[PDB]
Amino acid sequence: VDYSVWDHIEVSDDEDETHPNIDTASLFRWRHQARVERMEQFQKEKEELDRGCRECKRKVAECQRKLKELEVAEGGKAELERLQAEAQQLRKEERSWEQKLEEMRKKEKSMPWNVDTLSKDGFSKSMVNTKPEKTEEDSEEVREQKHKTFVEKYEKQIKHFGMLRRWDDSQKYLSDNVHLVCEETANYLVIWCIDLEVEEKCALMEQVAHQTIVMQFILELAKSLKVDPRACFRQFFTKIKTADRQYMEGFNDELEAFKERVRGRAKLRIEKA
Amino acid sequence: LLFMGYMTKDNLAVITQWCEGSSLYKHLHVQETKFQMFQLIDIARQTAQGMDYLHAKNIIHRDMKSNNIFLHEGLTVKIGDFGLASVLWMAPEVIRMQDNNPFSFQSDVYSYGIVLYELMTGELPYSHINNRDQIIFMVGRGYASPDLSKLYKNCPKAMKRLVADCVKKVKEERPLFPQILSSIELLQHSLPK
Amino acid sequence: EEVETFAFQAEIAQLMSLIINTFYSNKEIFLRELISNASDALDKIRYESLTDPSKLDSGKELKIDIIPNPQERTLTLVDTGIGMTKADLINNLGTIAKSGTKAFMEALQAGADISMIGQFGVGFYSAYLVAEKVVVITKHNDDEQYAWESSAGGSFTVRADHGEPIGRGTKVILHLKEDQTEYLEERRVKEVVKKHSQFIGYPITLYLEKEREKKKIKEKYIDQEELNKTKPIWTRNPDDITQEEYGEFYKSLTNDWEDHLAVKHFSVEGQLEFRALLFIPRRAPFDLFENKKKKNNIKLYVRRVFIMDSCDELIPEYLNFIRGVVDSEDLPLNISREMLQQSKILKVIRKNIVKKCLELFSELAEDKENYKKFYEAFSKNLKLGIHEDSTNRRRLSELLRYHTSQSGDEMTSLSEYVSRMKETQKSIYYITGESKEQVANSAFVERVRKRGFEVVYMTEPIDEYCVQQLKEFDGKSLVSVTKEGLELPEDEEEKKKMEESKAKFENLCKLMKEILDKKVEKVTISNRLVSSPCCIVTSTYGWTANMERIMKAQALRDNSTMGYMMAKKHLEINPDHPIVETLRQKAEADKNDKAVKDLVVLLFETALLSSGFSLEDPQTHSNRIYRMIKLGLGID
Amino acid sequence: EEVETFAFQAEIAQLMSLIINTFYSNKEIFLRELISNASDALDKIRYESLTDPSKLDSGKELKIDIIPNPQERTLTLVDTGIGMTKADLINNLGTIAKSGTKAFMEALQAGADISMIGQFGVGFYSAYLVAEKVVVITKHNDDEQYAWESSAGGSFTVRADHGEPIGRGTKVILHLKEDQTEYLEERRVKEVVKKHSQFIGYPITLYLEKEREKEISKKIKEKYIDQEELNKTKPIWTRNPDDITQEEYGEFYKSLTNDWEDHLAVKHFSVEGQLEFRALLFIPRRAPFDLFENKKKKNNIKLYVRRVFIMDSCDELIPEYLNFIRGVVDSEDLPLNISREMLQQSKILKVIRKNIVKKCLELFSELAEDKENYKKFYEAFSKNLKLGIHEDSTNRRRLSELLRYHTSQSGDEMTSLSEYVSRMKETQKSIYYITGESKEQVANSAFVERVRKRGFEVVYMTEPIDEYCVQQLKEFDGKSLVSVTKEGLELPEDEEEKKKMEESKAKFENLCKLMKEILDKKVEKVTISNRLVSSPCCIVTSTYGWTANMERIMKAQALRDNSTMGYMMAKKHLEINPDHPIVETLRQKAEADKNDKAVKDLVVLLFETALLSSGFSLEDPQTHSNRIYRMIKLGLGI
Ligand SMILES: Nc1ncnc2c1ncn2[C@@H]1O[C@H](COP(=O)(O)OP(=O)(O)OP(=O)(O)O)[C@@H](O)[C@H]1O
Ligand SMILES: Nc1ncnc2c1ncn2[C@@H]1O[C@H](COP(=O)(O)OP(=O)(O)OP(=O)(O)O)[C@@H](O)[C@H]1O
Ligand SMILES: [Mg+2]
Ligand SMILES: [Mg+2]
Repeated sequence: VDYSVWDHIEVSDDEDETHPNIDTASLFRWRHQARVERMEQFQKEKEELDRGCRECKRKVAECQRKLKELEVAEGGKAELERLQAEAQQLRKEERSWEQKLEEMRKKEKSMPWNVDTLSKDGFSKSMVNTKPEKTEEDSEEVREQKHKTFVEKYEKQIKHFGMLRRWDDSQKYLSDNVHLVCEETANYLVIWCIDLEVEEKCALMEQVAHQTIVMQFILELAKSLKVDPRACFRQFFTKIKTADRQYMEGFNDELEAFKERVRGRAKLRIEKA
Repeated sequence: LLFMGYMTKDNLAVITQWCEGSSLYKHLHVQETKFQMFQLIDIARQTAQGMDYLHAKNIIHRDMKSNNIFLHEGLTVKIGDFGLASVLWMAPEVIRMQDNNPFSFQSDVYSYGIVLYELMTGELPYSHINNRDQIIFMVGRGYASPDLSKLYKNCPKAMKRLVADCVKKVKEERPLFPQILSSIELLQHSLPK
Repeated sequence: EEVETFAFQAEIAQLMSLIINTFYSNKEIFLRELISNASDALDKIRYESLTDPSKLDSGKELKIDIIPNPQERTLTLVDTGIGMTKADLINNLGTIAKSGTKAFMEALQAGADISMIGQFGVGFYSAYLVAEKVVVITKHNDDEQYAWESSAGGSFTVRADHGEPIGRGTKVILHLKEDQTEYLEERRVKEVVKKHSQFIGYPITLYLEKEREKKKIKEKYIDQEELNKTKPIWTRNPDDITQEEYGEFYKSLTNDWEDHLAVKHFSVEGQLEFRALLFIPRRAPFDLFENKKKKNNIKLYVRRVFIMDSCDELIPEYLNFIRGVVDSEDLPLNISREMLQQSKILKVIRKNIVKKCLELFSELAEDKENYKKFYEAFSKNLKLGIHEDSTNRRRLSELLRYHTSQSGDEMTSLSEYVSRMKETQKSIYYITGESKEQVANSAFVERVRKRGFEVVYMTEPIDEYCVQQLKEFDGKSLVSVTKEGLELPEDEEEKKKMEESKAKFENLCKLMKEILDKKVEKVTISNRLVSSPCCIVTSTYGWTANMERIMKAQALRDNSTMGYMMAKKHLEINPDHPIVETLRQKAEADKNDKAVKDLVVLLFETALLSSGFSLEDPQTHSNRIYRMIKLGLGID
Repeated sequence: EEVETFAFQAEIAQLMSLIINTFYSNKEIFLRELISNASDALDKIRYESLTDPSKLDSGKELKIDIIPNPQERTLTLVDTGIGMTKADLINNLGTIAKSGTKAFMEALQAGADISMIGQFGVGFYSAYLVAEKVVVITKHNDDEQYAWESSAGGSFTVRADHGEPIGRGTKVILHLKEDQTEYLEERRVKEVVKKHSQFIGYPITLYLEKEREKEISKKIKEKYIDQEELNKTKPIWTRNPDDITQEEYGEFYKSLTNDWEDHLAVKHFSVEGQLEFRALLFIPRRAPFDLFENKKKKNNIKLYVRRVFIMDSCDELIPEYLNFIRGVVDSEDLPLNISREMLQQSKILKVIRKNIVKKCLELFSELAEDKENYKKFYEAFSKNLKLGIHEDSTNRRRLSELLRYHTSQSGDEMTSLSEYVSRMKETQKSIYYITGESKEQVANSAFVERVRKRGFEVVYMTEPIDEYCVQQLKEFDGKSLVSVTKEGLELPEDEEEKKKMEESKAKFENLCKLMKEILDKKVEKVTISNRLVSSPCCIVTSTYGWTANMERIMKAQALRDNSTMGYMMAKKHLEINPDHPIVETLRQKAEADKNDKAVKDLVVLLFETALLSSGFSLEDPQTHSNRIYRMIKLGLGI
């Protein structure tokens, strides 16, 4: 509605106003060295005007007091007139002093902003985080409890992700279902596909196993690049989109090996039972 | 078997294309890299661009010097004052210190004229006194008349008049920089002559 | 002369078409505008309850409901705010560019405790970007329920709403058009709300029928309140916030769960006032420097509504790792409220953001382990800042930690180097190389390490650009040991021996210059080796061996000028080595011996190996080494 | 029911404040808007003169003038256009969001042969960005001249203007604020006109009293100079792309890009449909010194809508690998923002991008036929072509045919992969290539000796961008690019060479395993195959991973992650030549005694020299230097 206080800003190291024939590192220091000089000159100017105004106020007060004293005392009529003329001159000077004060007020109004006067620092607080690092791999304690909680709460999410086959659909879902990617979920997926192979459901067999292998590949990539698997899953689909035929060969070889391993496990379980 | 992965494609992307890598400084008048007038007219034009841009932003310099200039690889000159890298490059008003604030554009044009002289002749101005005591005498007296006799032959005559007017000792008759853009334009247009 | 004073009019039909068509380029901001209106209503009704709670006696809760409905193709946004009377329903919702929020804020000016998101008066009609016809059903505490309705045709109708009663507030019903039905999907609504209005101080709830009951019939409605679960933590005073709360906010900001390394909570007050909260990530992102990722690290907020994310004018490219939120109250905003009118306000903000970030780094440099982790993460960014940001180069250089000779396997700061540096020594001796071991045992550093002088290793390629601009530290200049003319404190005996050596070793030096006239541009004798016969240092002007390697390996470089700034190889020989003694003995007898030139060229090539250069083609060196090994073992 | 219909209204003061304050982010576009109004007026009067030239008797020239007046702090903008009557002055210039230009355009009615840059109706009020008071003095043909005047105070006056007469057109007097005085200087006026409205169809002449009057037989600096320089160049792209000659294209290119030499090739095209635009694309003769310096940002392609600047190229208008292309894209029907500094539908830029990319690639294809000019283009933009191969994936097939490479049967001239495929033998089923550091470093290299012995071609790729190009380029016509630096190299052989290699492997397996034990962790495995002729050893890289040059490139990138520097590197598979004297004379020294210090040193030295020849840097080169020095001392007698 009214932006008239933000239209005069003089930022020194302004990167977007640079001449390709001037050193930017040296252009940004010319601007600073002139800006601080303008501030110092204006500060001295307003300070000397303030002290001059104080001096003239004291002088006019003294002249008024002396005029009153001379008026009280008889015999100084000529001195009274002389002091009246002197006080008239002093009052003229006093009223002229505020002319320059209004002038510098207007000049301050026309003076552009800058980082020094736009804002004054408030209450800053820097405080460093100190938290334990590294994780532990265990088949008991919290890992089993987390496994049970994950399978109890996110069974539907696991089933829905396993029902999918499309790479783009998998990436979108896992973007909305980042929780599904972890080592405990990998163990649950492995035991679940083994249990399904016990139940002999070929469509669900391969449908679960392909995505299980995809997640295992993502986890291996995450272990390789030293970042958590829960966030880098998005890049594996884009990788396989432009991956070499050898990447597809390795992926399908892992598919075949997983098929054979889980089939052997299911056959052993059936024979034992 | 879990293979090895053959994953790759982590950060094999063409990451940010960086810059930098320059040719040299300006202190090459003692290296004697003097060439034909084309590469001198171009340098004068680019440095005049820089000085006029500085004057437009109302920035007072007074410290233009052969040390305070830098040439870049693309045949562009970056006239940025590189700190130290003094004598004989100042102005009579600056030396006198009568007002304790000699910051004026006439000093800039005088320094620019001196720079143009030492660039077009390839020799230091007033190259006849090498004494510290003697050099300050000319600026202290307020009357300093340099000589232009070591000019390189077969050069346009615009620079002669330009350096004659720039170093004149009248603060109200020295040529402004808008004059310098027209002068350098006719200078580059007079090259084939 | 006569003056015929008139008054400015407006063409209402064309004005409405301007607001609908040429006013908001992003069609999804309508939800942000409607939620901002709902927040304003709730702020009004909550501010009125301060003087008397009777104003709230129609429902205690102050909430925002989003109710998608794809059977009738409508999207209903329900709030329980202040509502508006018929007079207000006309004056505010019928007069374009008239704001009841602005009038309400300008009315008080004595108990100002609310920050109301609205001053223009055109935001509501942004609902016509996606809706063919909107119905506004409101109910103030002072009037009856009314049903505003318009199709943006130039007229609106106000009825008495003979239907279902609502206790208080407003109920904007957007009959979404055929094209814009995508805003009824749960994912799209969640995305828009999270992006634009996720720090609105009132619960924003999404209603949809997707939850199953025990396991079919999804008739029950998902009361998904978690659209605005994370409250803005930067509003609270820094003393009031615990590390855990900062960590939770950081996790919620990044859409990935991990604690942060350090936090910066500051504010500036004045004409430009804002609260910021900057976070250092625990680990650098795996795509931190990929230019294809654009920049979204720092988000600018005006009154807790998203305006714009990072741009090069808000945070420098070397600080693109550190993420946070900049929230301001008074910023001159575009009509679409997605950019500031004055763009250098962003630069003035950046001038404070960078200074506070550097202060955060400096305060982080007081526990050695935390800064060790931070440096392992972001030393590249620190050096990029030293190269690029010139105004902060002096402060940024004090954040550099380097491997060195006198420290071992722990990085040490250059200030500590200067502290330990001997009084006689007056330069920072650094060696730029390819690995920690390659420079630790190198020809150039032998004499310097033998005399006890500390040497700063610089392994990463980023260090070449770091020292391009870091020409001086603490007033003592950085001089490489790979450059020619390495100035070293010379004792009387050493300098006398050096003069005698160059008075003795001139004939073979001229021989070197003769045999190698194009490859080598100078052969001399210098005291920087102890146990190697020859190393090729580079002239004081140009590219070093490592710098030439780095710049030649750049994928996108103008190859025309590679020979423009190429190195000037200055092979030098160590007088005390037995090999050069034997070579001088053999050269004194004759200058044209085959063995002399063979050994000289092989020494030059093996010093090209040692000094970090690369040969024109290493096949010739391999072939000559194979001929020599054949001669040694005797197979012709 | 109880329905009750109202009419939409507006708060005029607030709406005017919105126009002045919250529409245009740059104050300098007031001049663009005023010049746009002048152009629209001139179009009006010209179009009306086409039918009845009797209304052009009140002046003939159609010309825009800017007259800065630093003395009175004003910037007049006169124009010999159409002017406005009192009714038009009251309505169009008094009613916000009402446009007389749109009304005139809607009255063209099957006979519209003109285009106008005014449709909203709020543009005129941008003049209060800089001007505190705007005094418009207009004169229509069939009405006396009136002096409109306002201060954006919610009111305006329309007097009779008994002052100096003008023939026609409008004189928009702006009384600039006390602080918006930078727009009186020639620098800012020229900058604004050049940036925004430099292609307006009428001569924009600027006036200033800075002329130095001739004095001879003093120093006079008070004389107006009519500088039409603001609009010297014409919008050539509005002409047919067939009636223009190359000299006109070159003059336009030199004027647009300030190049001291003309263009190299020009593509001038226009597409008609739902999205229409005329595009003029130039290939600069010499690439800029900072072509890929992205911190310099991008303004190569300029978007114009009806000859008025909209926005310079962003990331979505042209691909990063075509950033050398300079030109303009001009469209007649593009929905714009209220500020006219951006498009409303940002998805439109994608269709324009598709068309521009297709036409640029067609320009490259039609340029390639003239090899004389294609060499000049390629030696400057081969990096951009290879970056397009690396990044762009849908135009990779078309962009690969523009690649020129050095092969072993070409010499000093580059040849395309099609010429390769022409000269391949019947039994060859691959395109052999090598990535090195220089042309000579790979012309005579260990891996290429046997291949040239059999007379195959080898493409020499000696640029760092070439490894990026070829890790994406995986085929050509059906002949895959197979590096000679990688393991598993297969050449067309027969039974004889196969059995000879089998015999050599069976003979040297003991030497290979002994060498592997000697080089335990430094070589993954030691091989024997047909790659070498006159060299004893060369280390090749695993069939997928990082070649020697690729690892050398990626280890020297300034901003690279220092955590994946070991997970992709080469699996060095050393290879020995079972025919060279050196390795077989140490086969005897191997089978005579497996553990021998001489054999240890020889194997280590041979592997180190193979490391240096292939491209891998030594782990610690001082060790190699020290063993060279010891061997020199031993064979020299000291
Ligand atoms: N849910 C609501 N409850 C109460 N009043 C509302 C509600 N929604 C809109 N309004 C009224 O509508 C008026 C105008 O709406 P609009 O959003 O266009 O303006 P604004 O809030 O000032 O926004 P902006 O300045 O961002 O354009 C407001 O002043 C307010 O009184
Ligand atoms: N110099 C002029 N000559 C003739 N008519 C003019 C002139 N300046 C303004 N007008 C009239 O005033 C009307 C309103 O001015 P304004 O510039 O705001 O409108 P516009 O050009 O149609 O809109 P916009 O440029 O914002 O799309 C114009 O439509 C035009 O009819
Ligand atoms: Mg609002
Ligand atoms: Mg207009």
